[PDB]
Amino acid sequence: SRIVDPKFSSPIVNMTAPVGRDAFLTCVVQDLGPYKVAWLRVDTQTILTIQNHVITKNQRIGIANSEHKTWTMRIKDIKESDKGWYMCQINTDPMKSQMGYLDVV
Amino acid sequence: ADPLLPYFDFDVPRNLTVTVGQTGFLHCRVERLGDKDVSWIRKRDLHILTAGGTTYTSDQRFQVLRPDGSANWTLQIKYPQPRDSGVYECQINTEPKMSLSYTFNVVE
Ligand SMILES: *[C@@H]1O[C@H](CO[C@@H]2O[C@@H](C)[C@@H](O)[C@@H](O)[C@@H]2O)[C@@H](O[C@@H]2O[C@H](CO)[C@@H](O[C@@H]3O[C@H](CO)[C@@H](O)[C@H](O)[C@@H]3O)[C@H](O)[C@H]2NC(C)=O)[C@H](O)[C@H]1NC(C)=O
Ligand SMILES: *[C@@H]1O[C@H](CO[C@@H]2O[C@@H](C)[C@@H](O)[C@@H](O)[C@@H]2O)[C@@H](O[C@@H]2O[C@H](CO)[C@@H](O)[C@H](O)[C@H]2NC(C)=O)[C@H](O)[C@H]1NC(C)=O
Repeated sequence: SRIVDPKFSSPIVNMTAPVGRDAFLTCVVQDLGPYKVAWLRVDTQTILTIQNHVITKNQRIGIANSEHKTWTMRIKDIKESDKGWYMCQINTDPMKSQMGYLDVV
Repeated sequence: ADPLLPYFDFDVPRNLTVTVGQTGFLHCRVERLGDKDVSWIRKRDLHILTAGGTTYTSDQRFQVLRPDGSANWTLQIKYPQPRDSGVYECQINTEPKMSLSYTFNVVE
């Protein structure tokens, strides 16, 4: 094996959140090592976060991590336009991806 | 009113064909960048390639050539294979994003 072979610990859990509330999208990885975890909006193919840096200028978006295993993206003050698919990405070669859905009520 | 966002320079080639193994260059020129940042992504699988000065992908064939202060965000693709053919996007991290699509063809 490669001494570092990151993998997704679990699939992303779909989330439903009412308008104006906060939602959290969590991606759980194993053995991340020196690799980088990124969050993207699938519908608009927009880069949201990379590691602990928020890339989007959308100030409603933040990123937090616990032990480099849990990567939780938070979306403040949900708008109905936030509904859709979100992708969690690891910069392995080949890259790894999984998707979860944020539903807005 | 004028938001004074960045803007692309459209006077660049956007449909590029290289022979297999021949290095390819994708020219994205972004003016008035301000506090924004420019990224390259591979549209087929939504793979992040570069973000600002940093390279995200571990595929060492991808690098962004940009001198400090310049508007040129050239994506360099060394040793291309037919697998690399497809659409690549130069995106600006505005809300909502600004994007410019590029078609890259690798011929045998
Ligand atoms: C996560 O959620 C998505 C979307 O579902 C939406 O969010 C949930 C949290 C709930 O609140 C849902 O009420 C809400 O709509 C799921 O994706 C969806 O998958 C289904 C099939 O599993 C697709 O259903 C349709 O199936 C019929 C035939 O039965 C076809 O005719 C349709 O064309 C379509 O395929 C549905 O389109 C799809 N929705 C989206 C937006 O992609 C997803 O499965 C779920 N994931 C988990 C793990 O729960
Ligand atoms: C993008 O271009 C390709 C091919 O462009 C070739 O190279 C250019 C420099 C120019 O000289 C063109 O005339 C050349 O054809 C177009 O794709 C077709 O591609 C297939 C295989 O990929 C090839 O067999 C065909 O001959 C090409 N057809 C034509 C008319 O060139 C493609 O249509 C262009 N896409 C866009 C969006 O402009």
